[PDB]
Order: sequence, then C-alpha cells, then structure tokens
Amino acid sequence: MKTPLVTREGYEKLKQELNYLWREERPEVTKKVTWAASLGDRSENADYQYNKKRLREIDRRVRYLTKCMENLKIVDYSPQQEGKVFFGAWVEIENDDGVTHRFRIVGYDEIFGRKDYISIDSPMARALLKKEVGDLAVVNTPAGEASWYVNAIEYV
Amino acid sequence: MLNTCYRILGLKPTVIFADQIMYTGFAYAARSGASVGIDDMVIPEKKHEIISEAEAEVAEIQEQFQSGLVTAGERYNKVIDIWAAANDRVSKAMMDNLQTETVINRDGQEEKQVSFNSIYMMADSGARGSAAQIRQLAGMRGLMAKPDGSIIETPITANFREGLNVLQYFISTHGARKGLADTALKTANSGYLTRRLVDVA
Amino acid sequence: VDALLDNGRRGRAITGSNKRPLKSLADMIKGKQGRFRQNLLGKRVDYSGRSVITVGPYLRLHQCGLPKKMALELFKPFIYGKLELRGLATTIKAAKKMVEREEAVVWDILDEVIREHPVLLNRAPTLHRLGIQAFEPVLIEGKAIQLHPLVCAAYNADFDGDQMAVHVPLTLEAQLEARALMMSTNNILSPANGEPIIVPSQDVVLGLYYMTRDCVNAKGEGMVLTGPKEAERLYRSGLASLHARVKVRIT
Amino acid sequence: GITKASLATESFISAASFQETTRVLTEAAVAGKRDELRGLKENVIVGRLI
Amino acid sequence: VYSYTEKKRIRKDFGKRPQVLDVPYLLSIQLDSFQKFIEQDPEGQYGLEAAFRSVFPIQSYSGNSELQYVSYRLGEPVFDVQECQIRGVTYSAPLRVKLRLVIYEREAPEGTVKDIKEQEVYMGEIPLMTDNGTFVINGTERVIVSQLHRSPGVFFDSDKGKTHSSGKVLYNARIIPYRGSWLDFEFDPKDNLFVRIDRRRKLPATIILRALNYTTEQILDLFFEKVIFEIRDNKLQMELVPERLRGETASFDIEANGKVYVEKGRRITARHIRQLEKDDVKLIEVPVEYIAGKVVAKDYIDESTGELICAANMELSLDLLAKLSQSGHKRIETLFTNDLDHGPYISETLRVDPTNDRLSALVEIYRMMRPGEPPTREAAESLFENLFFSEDRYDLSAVGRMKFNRSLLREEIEGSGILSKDDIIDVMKKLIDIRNGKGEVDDIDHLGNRRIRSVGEMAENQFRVGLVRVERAVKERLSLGDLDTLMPQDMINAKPISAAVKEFFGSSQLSQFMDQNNPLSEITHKRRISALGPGGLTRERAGFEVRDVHPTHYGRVCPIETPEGPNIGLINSLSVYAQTNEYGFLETPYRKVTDGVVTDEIHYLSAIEEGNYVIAQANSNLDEEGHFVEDLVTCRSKGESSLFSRDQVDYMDVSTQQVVSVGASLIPFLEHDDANRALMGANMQRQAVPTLRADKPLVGTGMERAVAVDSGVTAVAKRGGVVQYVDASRIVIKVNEDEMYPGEAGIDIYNLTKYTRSNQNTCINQMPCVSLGEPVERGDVLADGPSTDLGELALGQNMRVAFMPWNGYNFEDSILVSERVVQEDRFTTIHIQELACVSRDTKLGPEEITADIPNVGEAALSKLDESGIVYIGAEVTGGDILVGKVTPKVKDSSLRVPNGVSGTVIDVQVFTRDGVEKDKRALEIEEMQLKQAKKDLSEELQILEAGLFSRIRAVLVAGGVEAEKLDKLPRDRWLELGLTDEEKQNQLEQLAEQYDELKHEFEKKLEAKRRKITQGDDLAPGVLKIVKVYLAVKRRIQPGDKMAGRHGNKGVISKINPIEDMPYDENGTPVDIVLNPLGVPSRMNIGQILETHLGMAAKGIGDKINAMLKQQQEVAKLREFIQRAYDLGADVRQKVDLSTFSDEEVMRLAENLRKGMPIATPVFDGAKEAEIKELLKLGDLPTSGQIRLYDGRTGEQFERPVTVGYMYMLKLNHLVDDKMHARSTGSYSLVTQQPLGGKAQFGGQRFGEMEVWALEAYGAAYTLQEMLTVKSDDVNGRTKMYKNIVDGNHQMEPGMPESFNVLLKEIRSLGINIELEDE
DNA sequence: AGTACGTCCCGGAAGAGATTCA
DNA sequence: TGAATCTCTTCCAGCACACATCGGGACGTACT
RNA sequence: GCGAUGUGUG
Ligand SMILES: [Mg+2]
Repeated sequence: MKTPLVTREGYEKLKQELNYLWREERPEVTKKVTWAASLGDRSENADYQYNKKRLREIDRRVRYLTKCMENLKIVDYSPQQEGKVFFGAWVEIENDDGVTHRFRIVGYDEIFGRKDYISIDSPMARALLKKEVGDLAVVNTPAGEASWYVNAIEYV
Repeated sequence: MLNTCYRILGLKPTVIFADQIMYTGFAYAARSGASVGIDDMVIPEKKHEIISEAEAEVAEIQEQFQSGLVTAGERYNKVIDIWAAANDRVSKAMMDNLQTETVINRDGQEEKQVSFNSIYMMADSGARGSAAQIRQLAGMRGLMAKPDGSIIETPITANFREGLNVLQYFISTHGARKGLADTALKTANSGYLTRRLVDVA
Repeated sequence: VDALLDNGRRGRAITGSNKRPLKSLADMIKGKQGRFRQNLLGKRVDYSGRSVITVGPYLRLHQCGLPKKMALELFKPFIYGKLELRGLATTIKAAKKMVEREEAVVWDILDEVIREHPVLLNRAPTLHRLGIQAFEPVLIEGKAIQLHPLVCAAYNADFDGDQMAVHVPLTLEAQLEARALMMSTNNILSPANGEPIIVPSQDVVLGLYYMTRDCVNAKGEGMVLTGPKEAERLYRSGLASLHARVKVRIT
Repeated sequence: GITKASLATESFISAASFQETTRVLTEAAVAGKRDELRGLKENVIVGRLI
Repeated sequence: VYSYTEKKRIRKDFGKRPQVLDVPYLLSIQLDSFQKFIEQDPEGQYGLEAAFRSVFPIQSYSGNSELQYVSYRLGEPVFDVQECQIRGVTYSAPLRVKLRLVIYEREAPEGTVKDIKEQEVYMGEIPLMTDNGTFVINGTERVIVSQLHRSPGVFFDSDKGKTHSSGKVLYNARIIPYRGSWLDFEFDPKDNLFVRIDRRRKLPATIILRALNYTTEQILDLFFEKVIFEIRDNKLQMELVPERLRGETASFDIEANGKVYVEKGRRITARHIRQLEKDDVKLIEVPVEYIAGKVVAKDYIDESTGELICAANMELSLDLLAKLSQSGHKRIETLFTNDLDHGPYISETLRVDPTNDRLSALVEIYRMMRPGEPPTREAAESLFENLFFSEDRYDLSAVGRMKFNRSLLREEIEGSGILSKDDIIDVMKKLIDIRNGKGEVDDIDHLGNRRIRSVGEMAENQFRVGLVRVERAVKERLSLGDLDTLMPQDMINAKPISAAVKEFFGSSQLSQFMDQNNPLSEITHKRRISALGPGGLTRERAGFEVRDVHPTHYGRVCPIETPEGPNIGLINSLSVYAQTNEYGFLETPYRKVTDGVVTDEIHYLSAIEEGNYVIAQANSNLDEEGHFVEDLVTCRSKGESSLFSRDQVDYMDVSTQQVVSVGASLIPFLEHDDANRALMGANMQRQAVPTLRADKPLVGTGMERAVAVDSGVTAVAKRGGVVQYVDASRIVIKVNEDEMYPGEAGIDIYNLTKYTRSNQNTCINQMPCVSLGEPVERGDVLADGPSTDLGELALGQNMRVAFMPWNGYNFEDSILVSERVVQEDRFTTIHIQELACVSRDTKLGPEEITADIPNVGEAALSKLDESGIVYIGAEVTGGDILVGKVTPKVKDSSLRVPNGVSGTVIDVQVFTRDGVEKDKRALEIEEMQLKQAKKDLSEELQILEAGLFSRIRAVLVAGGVEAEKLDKLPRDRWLELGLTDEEKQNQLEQLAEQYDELKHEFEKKLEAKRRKITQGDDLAPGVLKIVKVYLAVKRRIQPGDKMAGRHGNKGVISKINPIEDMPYDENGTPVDIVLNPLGVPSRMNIGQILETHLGMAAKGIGDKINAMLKQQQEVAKLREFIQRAYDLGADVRQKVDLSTFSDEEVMRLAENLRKGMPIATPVFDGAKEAEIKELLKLGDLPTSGQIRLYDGRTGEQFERPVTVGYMYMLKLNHLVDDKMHARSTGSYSLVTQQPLGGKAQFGGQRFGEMEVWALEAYGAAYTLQEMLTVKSDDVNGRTKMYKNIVDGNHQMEPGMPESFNVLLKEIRSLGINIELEDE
C-alpha cells in the first residue's frame, strides 16, 4: 500500500515546499493569528477558527512530508540499463482505437500536472513494470480488463 | 494609536483619551448606520463557471481512475488538491469583486476605489470577521473533516447565501461539533494545569 | 475504627443512607470539598452581591454602574452610620425601620456615602489578574450592573447574559487598596505581556473606520477649511459630506 | 516536577492543601516537621496578613 | 380543500418537495413503550407477563410444594390526574395478581394434595402514564428519558497504539449480556490469548477452554488444521496443499515426480501453485530438518509398552523423531502454522497454561473469583455452572442472541439465552481470524451497536429486580411451609416490590423533572435520549468519539440539538421521523425505489440495513413519474457521500425535515446557519417562556401545528360536532348524529385548566379559540394552550426590528428595546410561586392557624382573615404575612412573603390530617370546593338530561310524533310516549331505564365525591395541616433580561428607551428593537437577516390588507388580492384556491390576516431570495429590504439605508429580579461560622480560590486579609467590625479564622496532634 | 382493630510482585 | 545470583451560579 | 440551618 521510490527532482521539490511552508507561510500566518488574537480570544471567532484550521492543515502536511523525507528512498538512475521499463521512463502506449498516451512514471508523492503524473503503485504501472518496445500489456480495472501496445521508451 | 499615545504622554491623558475615543466612536458610528443586507453579499459571477470547470476536472480524474491509471488513494488525493485550488480561485474572485466593485465618476468619467459594501467594511475595519468569514459567506465554505481527521471528497459547493443541501449541512455539523465539544474537556484540563502552577509558586 | 478514620480505603466502603458511601473525617479534610479547598483557600463572603451586566456607554472608565436597590442593601452599615451621625434615629433598630421604609432622606445619604468609595467587580471564570477590578459606582435605576465597554475584553466577558459579582471593601486601608491597585486606570497593560489591554472593539472601531475613509467625490469636494471646529460645523450642517478629500489647516 | 516540588516543600500546610492530604499529613506527623509560615497559602489559611 | 377551523388562518407556505408522509405522533416512543409495558398480552412476549414467566413458578426445595402465576389485573386508580397533582400522592394504580399455590401429593409420585388460588392478591401499586405521556410521583409531573447503551452482544476492538509503546496493534473481544457477567478476551505483545471475567485478573483463555470439558487434542484439532507426515519406506513424505504456499517463501528444495519445482533459494509463485494443483501431487519427500520447526498435534505413546513418548503441544527434534520411528508409528499430526495466515497463538497459550485438567482449571477459576477461600471440587463446579449456563445469574435477551449470531454470520435469528461451547469457540475463532487480518473490527459508536431502551424496558427490568428480591423470602418462608393453614399473601410481601419501583421512578439519572415551561419544552424533553444512567457511561469517564456524532446518526439522531457545557453528544436528541424497531434500534423511513420510479411506498430501515444499500438525498429534482431529471446524483452508500448513476439507487429520503429535531425543525431558514449558533438557538428556543398574549409567529416552519397538537397542553376535541356552550372555564359540544355512540352518547365536556402552576414557576393557562354555534371537525383544537394560537405553536412574539449600532447601547449583543414594547405588555410574563406553611404537634404543644399573633401591627392584622389566613386576592408586597402560626412556650411562626417578590394571591389549598377540628376558614373553603364540585356534577347531570331529552325529541321527529301531547306535559312525562312499531320505542325504553339508572348513579357519584373531598388525606407523621398558598407576580420586563431570536442571537436587554429616540421611517412608524450588525458575520449565521426580510414582506402584506379592510372595500378586491398572494412563487405543494370559500368566511380570514400574512418554511426545501423579492414587489416595499431612517435625536437622515423588518424574538426564563441579589449581613452557617450560599437562602457570594490568587497577584493585601478574616470567619471580630462601622471607625482587628480553628479540632480528632506555639 | 415507638444497621505514577540476562 | 522490565492499584478531572427532589427500613410491641 | 443526584446558565 506504499512504495518509497523517489525521483531526484521530486525530492528536491519536496525539500522546497518544506522550506517554503515552515519558513515563509507558517510565520506569516503566525503573525496573522497573533494580531488576530491580540486579546480577541473568542471561540466563536471564525477568523481565529479558519486561521487555526489552516494551521492544522499545514501541520498535517508538514508532518506527512517529514515522515516522507525520513522514509523515502531515492533512485535517480542514469539511462544506463535500458530496454526494460522498470521505472522513471517516458512511455507512450496505444490502444486498438489508437488512444495515444504519453507519460513518465514517478513516485506516489509526485502526482501533479507539473511534470509527469503517473504513479508506480498504480495497476497500469504494475503491468508496465517489465516490458519492451512491442509487448501486449494488460490490466484489470474495476471496470474489467484491457490492453495496450508499447510504443516508446525514453530516459534522461 | 492608543499605545503610542500612552508611551509618549503618560497616563492621565491616555485614559481620558480612551474614553473620548469611545464616545466619539459610538457617536459617529450610529450617525453612519452601517447595516447589513442580503444584497450586501455579492455572489461572484464567475463562481458558477469555476465550480463547473472543477466538476469537469473531477470527471476527468474519475475517467483516469476507471481506466485504471490511478489507485483510489491517489484518486482521493488528486481530487482534494484540485478542489482546494478551485476554492482558492473562488476566494480571489469574491474578494476582488467585493473590495473594488465600487466604481464611480469623479466629475471626470470613472474610477475604482475601496468599497462601501458594509460587510467588507466590517471586515477590513478589523471589527469582526475577515477574509475567512466573508469567504464562508460568499464563496464555498471549503472542505470539512470527518471525525477520523480525514477530509471528505466532496466539498461544500454552495455558500450561506444560497441554501445548503441537506447532506452538506449534515457534514459541516460534525465538522463544528468536534471543537464545540472539545472546548469542555479542554477547559477542564487547562484549569488543572493552572492550579498546579499556582501551588508551585 | 478504620471506617471512622477513612471509610472507603479498606475493601468495600460502608454505605450510609441508601447506597452511597457515607462521608468520613478524611473526606472532611481532603478532596474538592474538604475544608481546605472548600472554606480556606477561598470561601463565602459578606457584603457582596451579583447580577447581570449591560453596557451604558456614558461612563468615564474609572467608574461603573451599580443597581440602586442592590447598593442600598449593600452599604446598610454605612447607612446606619451616617444616619445616627446626622441624628435621625436614636437606636439602630429605628434606622433599620427607616431603610426598610425607604424614605427620601435615605437616598441622599446613600449618594453621600457612595460618592468616593470604590467597589470590586468580578466575573466567574476568574482566569487572570484582570479578573477582578474596581470602580466608583454611580447609582442607576433598573436592577442590573452597567459596566464600561472597554473593560469587557479584559474580563473576557461578552454580554450574552454573563453574571458579575460585586464586593465592597469595608475598611479604609482597603479603600486605598482598590484606589491604588485595582482601578482599571492603573491597568492598561496585562502583566502577562506588553500589549495594551484597553483595545477598543467592534462597534467603536467600526465607527472610527467609517469616520475616516475617503470616497472619490461627495458633497463639499476638495474645499478648504481653517478650523477642524468649522469642519464639524459643516458636518452637523450637512452642507458638506462627512468623508471628503479636503485641504485644511491644522496645528 | 511541579506535582512533586509541591509536596516536598519546606512548609507542609500548603501541600496539605494541595492535590492530596493523607500522604503529606502522615509523612509530616512522623517527621515532627515543625513548620513556619513564610508563604502566601500559609498565611491565607491562618488569615493574617500576606 | 381544508378543515373549517384551518381556514381561520390558512398559513401560506413556500416549498417544492411534495410531502408524502406526514409527521408521526411525536410521543411515539413514550406511549408505545408504556402501552407495551402494560397490557394483558398472551404468550408472554415482553411484558409483566414476561417478567413473571421468567421468575415463576417458584418451587420448594423439592418440598412437594410450589407457587405459580395465573393472571393479573389492574384496577382503576383511586384518584385522577388533576386532583392527584393537587394532593401529592403518586398517580399509581393497583396491581392484583392471581397465584396458584399447590402442594404436591406427599409420599407419592408427583401429584397434588390441595391447591389454592388466592383472590388476586395485590402486590402494591405502580404508576400509570398521562395520555400526554408523563408521570406523577409527588405532586409533580416527571419524565423518564430513554437510555442509549452498548447493545448486548459481542464486539471486537483495537485499542490501537497507546499500550505497550510497541507500535503494534492489539485486538480484544467482548461479550456483554443483557443481565449477567461480562466476558472478555484480549492479547499481549507476546501474542498470548487471555480471557478475563469481569475485569478481575487475566488468565490463559485455554483455561476456560479446558474448563469446557475438552481434551487438549480436540482443542488443537479445533483451533488448527492438520499436517500429515507419513513414515513411508523411508524419508517420511509430507502431504501438501498448494494454497498453503502463497503465504510462504521456502528457500530449500521443493521437488515432485523427481522434478524440482522450487529450487533451494527461491519463493512460491501462483504459477507454481497452478502447475502443482493441475498435477495434484501431495505425498512428497521432505528434508529431515524441516520438521525441526514443527509441533506435535495429538499424543503418541510406545505401542509396545503403552508408554508416553511425547505429549501434544511439543516442538520436534531429531531424537523425538527417532524414538517415535523405532516405536513403529507412521502418521504424524502437526499444526499448519504461518506468520501471515495462521499463528501458533493457541499453542503457545496452552504452553503458558499452568494447569492441565478440568479439576485444577476450575480450581484456578474459583481462585480468581473468590480470593483467599480454600477450594472445593463440587463448589467450583457449581460456580462455573452459575456464570454462563443458567437462567438465574446470566442471560441475553432475544436482542442479545440476535445481534450475537448476526455478528457470527450464523443463520437462526432466534436462539437460547444461555451460552454454548460452540458460542465461545466461534467467538474465539472470529477473534483469531481478525488477528490474521481477514475480518474487521467494529467501531463502538456506529449506531448499529448502540441501542435505545425506553420507560418500558426500564420498568420491566427494575420490576424484575423487585421480583427476584421477593422470591428469596418467598422460598424462605415456603421452607417452613405447613399444611394449608396459610394463604399466599401470608407468604408474600409487596413492600419490597413497591419500594424498589418507588425508588426507581423517584430517584434516578432518568426519573427527572419535566421542564413544563413551554409546550415545545415538554415535547422536546419527552424525546431526549441519554447515554447516562445505570448501565450507561458517565460524564467524567466519558470518552471522546462517543461524544462525537457518527455518520450514521443521520436521520436517526439530531446532529444539532444538544446542550453545550459539561457534556455534549451524551444527550443526543431523537430525530423527528424516527421510530423504535421491534428489536429496539433507531429505525428510520425511506421511499422505495423500483427500476426507475420513486414509488410512494414507505419503508423502514435499521442502521445496518442501510449500509448495504444506496440512498438518494431529499432535494433531488424528480419529474412527475418517479424519475430523476438527472443521471448522476448525490447519494450516500456507506458513511460516504458520492455521485452515482441513475439506475443504481435503492431508496430515497422521505422529507427534507428528516434530519433534524422538532427542537430544530422550528428554526426558520436553518440552512443558512452554522451549526454552532444553530444549536445554541435551538436550545434557547427550548428555554422560551410563555407570554400573556400568544401572537402567531410570522416566519414559521410548518411543524408548529403538529407540535401543538401532540403536546397535550392544548385540548383537541375527541369527537367532531357543533359548539353549544363556550365559557372561559369550560367548553361543551354537541356531536353530529353520525359519530354518535350506538346510542345514548350525549355530548362532550372539556374542562379548561385555568391559571395554575408550572414546574418552572411559569403560568400555564388555556384560552378558548372558538365561538358559540360553530362547527368543529374531529381531531381539531378547541382552546389554545400557553404560547399557542389558533392551534399553532407561538413561543415569543414578532417585532419590528432594525439593524444599526445606536449610541453603543448594543455594544456586544446588547439588544435595545423601545418603550413601545413595555407599553403593549407584549412581553409581560406571568409567574407563580407555591409557598408552603405547615405545623407539627410537638413537645411544648401543637400550634395555631390563627391571627392571634402579638408584637405586630394592624398592617398585618388587616389583610388576614378572622380565621388566620390571607383573604383570596390580597395585593401583598414583601414582608407581609400569609398565615398565622406560633410557637407555644408563644412567639411567632408566621409564613411571610419572601423578600423582594411582589405579587398577588390566586388560591389557597388546605389539606388537614383527618381527626382535627377544621377552623372557620377551613370549613369555608371546604364548603367552597364542596359547592363547586356539586355545581360541577350538577352541570354534568343537568345538561346531560338536557341532551338526553333533546335526543328523545330527535327520536320523536319521525315515527310516533306527538308534538302538542309532547310539549304540554313536562319534558319528563315520557314513560309511555305513543310510538309506532319501529325500534324507536325500544330506544326510548333504553333511555328511560337509563333515566332511573343515571338517577341512582349520579346520586352515588355525588356522595362518593363528597366523601373524597371530606376526608383528611394521609400525610407525614406528626404533621397537622397543610396550607399551601399560591402567588402570582406579573414580572414585566426591565433592563437585564435575556431575549434572543432563533439563531443564537442572544441578548441582554440593556436600556429601555422612549418612543422618540428610536429610529423611524418616512412613512412614520417607529421601530421597536435594535440588534447589533456587528454580531452577524462573526457568528456566521446569516439566517436572521433572511428571516427579517421575509418578515418585512409579511407585515407589508399585512398593512396592505389592513388598509384595504379599513377602507371597507367590498370582498372582490380582497379575493383578487389574497389569491394573487398565495399564488405567487415558482411551485408549491400549497396550491389552494379561493373560489370554494364563502363570503362571510373570507372576511374572517382577512381579519385574522391583518396582523400579517403568516409564511412558514420547511427546513431545507424552503424559500429563496428570488421569491422573497417577488413577494416584496407584491408589497410596496423597496426591493433591497433597506430603508431610509431617522434618529429622533438628530431628526435627520442616516446614511446608507438600512435593514428593518420583522424578527420573531423570544424571552427566556432568566429574569433579572430572580438573578439579581445581594447580602450585607444575614444568617451564618452552623458548622463553620460562615455565610450561606445561594439566593433563596438569604446568603452572599463566594470569593473563590482563583480570586484569592488574583488579589495576591495585586499587591493588595489588606483587601484579602479583611476579606478572609472579618467578612467571613470570626464571629467576635465580625461583631467588632459591624459596630466600628456604625461609628465610622473604618478599622479591623483580625483575631483568628474560626474555620481554621475547626480544621485544628478536626485533625486533632484524627490521631494527629497539632498545636500553635509561643512567639 | 394497627401503630408510633422500640432496636439495627482515563489517563498518569509509583509500589510490590514478578520475570529474565546473569 | 540480581538489575532491568511488566503489572495491580491509589489519586484527581476547572470556576461560579441558579433551580429542582430526597433523605431507613425493618422487625417487633405495649398498647392506643 | 446539611449533604447527595439531576437540570440549566455563563
Ligand atoms: Mg458569556
């Protein structure tokens, strides 16, 4: 239900968000809640409510990313071992209907429209794990099974 | 203002100044009459547009899931993040169309300026409420968290001006009851702490 | 004997009336409701009262409201005193009848005794040092305590129906005590931290906000005015908008 | 910890008047712990000045 | 179409969803429960019947004798509700019981000697229930809450985390019966299964296993499957199963048919599994060392000498292998262990076992149960037999058995009450599977495991406890049984039963004090649901989630109505449409769904039943055909909302209302409000207080009508008919001939309870709301109750309110009110205080009830009668005297007006101990009630005769009519009225025999009631005569009350003010109340604004109609106008016409309107801005709902036009002149010479520990020293102080705190010396 | 007849087992 | 052999109000 | 003229 594999750039970005929050946004909201609580001190005061709620959320996320920075394992490998599509690969797949579909595969904690937004613990990935330029990949979605053809493998 | 007044002219003038502050305040406050009316909370025209776009995005991610591109976990996570982004967009929209909408001639043609919509007034004043509360009046009221400390995959579409559909209100219910209940136990343990401290010093 | 000393410490306690373990000497000492926590680190006190509170913003914050009936009942000693000073009743008993009848002269004497005699106010959740302050009453109709608005936030006390209690120093030294260390004047800053504690709040600040904010164009636009006096003059006349860009002389 | 420094204080009547009675009073009673006042809670109890 | 009465004020309503199932009878829980508790039901099935069939028959010590139940009856009570409340005794009822008492045929097979069935011996009395669902213990009207407790059954909890720090989850299981002893299982990080009975200690569960007379071998066979080693020619091949491999990774040789299939250093593949299973190869050679990590299953012995080689539960070694080999064995049973599928849990447990037999097992059990005492074989035998295997001291109800098996995936919905071997076994299996990962723990708070009891269950259970009390002494005295010279009542004593039930209904965390200070209050508090009480969790021990609300309270428990403060969630209010299942769970309604149609078929559901379906939320736009207009729709499936497909749904909401409480449903525009203030408003609305003049809340909801009707405060006509006699005291109605009885029905009489006492000292009163000669429909109101109008719920009043800060006087929430209000009295509440004066004949003599009190003045002498009592109706101020009582010696003992209360006296009751001379006024009031009851029964029989002769006349309309020969003779000369051969002659013969019958009957009734009132009712010991006096202040209003709307907008009315100074409008009217706008956004409850706007609309419609009427314009205009009015709106269920109304009718409707066209609104299907706007545009008010105003002071125009409308506000009980209170110098407590606490006791405040802290914090010292020494403790110094004051010498002398002196003497009482010293 | 007067009664934390590396 | 690590079991859980009910039964008698 | 339990207020 989890895999600590990480890409270097994503790890960099994680450190980046970590610093951005615990160094810039937390102190801003800090000053904010302080001035808001300059003896306002009202439970009903939904300003204080929402502010502390932003606090709760940012704290949950910082603890999450903290435990991540702890456990997460980086593999920033070269394009050296190629052919196999084990991980970190720009890949295109096609359908009977010709559904072109391109993406690079990265770690769970990198799923955003930023660079490349396909998991590794995903079923698609599990199929894509070890195949070659011309294999017949198959999966079993909760809607049933399906298949695709490999069309591209690229590294960086 | 008051504070510097103190630190620079001592005490007696400070206090007399404070009471004069209060007098003149209440006076011109009443004389003004800052009410609040329903029409005084503008629904952002683009709100319907944005939340519809968000709906379409949800559908896109749902297609990705059903096509097996993602597991329910990151499904959940993607959805929540995108709703949050949408929420922030809506907040920006409403704050703009409130704080600036007042646009009037000058003996020239036009110009924008800080508003007089009483609710934004009551906020920017700093009397009570802020961007946060005026948000939960005009825009969506974001997301609510089940007792698990988790967070539900379908946010509050509407706001307080419009009517909440039942399930929504029902959710936000426990959302708030959590803390409203918390405060009791909290008070208790706090008092115990206080007592202990007093009898160490 | 074990029961006598500490019922409930050795095996099954022995019960009393029907099923509830009877109190013991140990009980009479320890616990939330033993002698220590019940009657010594705090206790009930004469010369006091309590009511509900309201606002009455016409009060130089070195004072506060107080209910007439309530006062007259409070200071009865002082009343008897000034009474037989002026010699309107030989015996104390006669003066008791006097007060009960509530005759005219009584009220004047009451005002007299109050004029400069600070009293103490308290709220229930007496958290911190502010939690008790003092004032000089001014006698008011009705039956509630009028209370300066600013001091609310110090009391952490909205007007949702909160009850406040009043005490009255009986002795002279204590009158000095109040007037020296308990008269809100002498507390603009929480000993906790440096912030002021006389911060205005919602209404008054809404007021000032509306009171100082330019529009772009309104009655009396950009005229010129020597005296802020005459400014207020314009405003009361209505011959010129309240908030309006303007050049004025000031000092 | 406070919940201790309370107990082992020079005085006792304070402790006696804090968080529990029996432990403290007994240990005193065997200690013959003659006790001055030199303390708020103390004088408050005896009600003289502070 | 509508009822005639309804038409009087046809409340318009918004709303879209066609309501399909009306609101049920809101007292369902109470009435159903109690009715079920008491009825002669056959076949047992949960009643007194059930309790009996459980307890009886009681048998002797086989002493040829026995006693058994037969039947039982309940005689009509000895009083009625009303007079009962007046007097004080409970509203109990007799309990007759028929018992067959038999003695077996001694010295013979089982037979009989003689039997006796006692003539329904009565075993004391228990209460009935009010038709309105209350109880009456002691001159009061109390209620029983219903409890919500962990349902008996079996459960599986985590206790994740916080134990052992191991970062390892745990798993425990629990069985709790309905009446017995808890039984739990759990684990320790060493993975060891422990049982505990009733939380005493811990034991190795296998202990109780072996306790169930099992053999180690069987136990192992049960908890584990087999692994077979066959000792072949050699090499001892193992039997294998492929599925036994996927949870494995074997790194050694794995071969078959010669071929290796998993090499040494590999893992298992599902492909390996499939190949093998297709091959079906089980007998395979194995490495000899593989056995090393295995454990024997059965026992094996030396076949030659029968001698033991190895016992079960024993690991394996090569030496063991050789020894068993040479012995000659060939089959080896071992345990299929694992680290993911199956763990050695039971085995290692059995290892940890100290004992190895049934005997010492029972020994250890008895040792944990009764410590210290020596063991005894048969003793412990019987003990363990008396913990899970007997009717007496252990039982689940059917409820238990059901939920139990349902958890265990069993089949039979029914079963025994006792446990089984199989039961405990399967429980353990479930727990083990859970440990293994398959299966799921069950969160406690999921309502599917909470259960609702009710008064019924409570009474049943406690009455059972009473019977088990009695049976003990029953069998005791049966032991000494002699030959028939006795009767069962000799061998039975009601007194314990009575005592038990008495204590229950008197003192409980449930038998509490009804808040009859508002019809709405009653109807709420009769539905309150608590997790407190016996068997229920407790505040201090209360956890966290239990308080929180679970996603399945939905539509079964209000999410929002609950008091804040020292406890929340624990008092969950009960949902509106909710009901109680046969088995006793929160059952809720839903709408059945076909393929694609929302059929009107209602259908109830449990909690768990819901989870397996999918449910469509209420506000879902359907189209006339049961078809949703969408294809994806918001729904909920399992504690999770989502969007699902069209044809997936199963059931739909019933009505939007169905997810709040009455205590909430009455919150207009709830939807536009946060939960926090929503709650607080609901509560405060509960704390409402009636007024002098009910006034039909403008902006209502729709639930009101129902609330009023159910809450029996008002009076609904049983039958329907026509008004005959109205009177502010009573109302009497003729019935239509159809609904008449099959004969001789007559008419109906409704006595109206007039001004009298609440339970919160708040006037309760009734007022007729009909007129002479008027139709009434069955099931309709006749007289409004307190805070009710025209059969609708009216808590506060409507008022013209405006939002603008005004000279600060609304600083925080300081609601400012205008003298206009206090003019119209339109908050003038009415209170009543029940003051008691009694005497007791004691040493130094009895006492007096006379005016013979010396040392008084004519002031007191006057208002009292000559007989010693205040006259009815004296305006008495404080210090006055109501009754004259004296201490013979003979000082005063008078009962006097408690200080500070003004008011007047309405009535005086006087009870007296039978056997004392009734004084002059006693006789006077005696005769007063006498004559009044006589006149009452005279009304009864006289107008009964009136209806009787009118019915005879109605019979003589046809058939044998003799008009003149009928009216010449007086209306009684009718013994042989000449009639035809129809049944009308037989009818008149019926009425004539009834004439004579009723003559004698009324006679006996009169005389009986005479004796009733004449007797001197039993009372306390030594008491002489009760004289209760009622007073009635008219507390008006004054700065310091607590008003609020219905959205938490609390307020303390701050400064009343004169008409001038209020803001007003160009049209001219003043306004009435000013709230604070700066309170709106923060407490994010925008609703009150909407309410206000829609009101402004309402009163606009009003003023418009009022003008139209004052013009005396003819009807046509009114028709057009009101028709337009109701017609506006997008779509409504409220499509009313006007045409079918009569001219006279409509006019009356308008006249009821003129105060304002009342709009209601369903809780979520309610109206919207656009329709509000259009209603306004119908009126003549500005669209925005903001107007120019004018400060009377300034007499000029405010800027930024503001909001004025009508808000519906309420007053609370927290009246100032109750709260406000002071003390200078009064009483002093007796133990500690300290002041007293409270107001009633004329005591002072409490300077608290934290305040001591405070004053300490200030350098202020003399303050605190004075305020601990003088003001409280020293009597000596206190007096010195008071004197020195009277001489102005502001001074003090401390002395010593007498309380501390007391501490000293107390500790000194303890075995401790403590002293002061020198200086 | 029936009784008013008789006796008759969840977290912490620290201690004593008690268990395990020697 | 003895110093660590479980494990029963005593002690405390805010402040101030307001109001409400209820407070022994049982067993046995010298009379009332 | 005490204490228990409950309810409600902040
Ligand atoms: Mg408050």
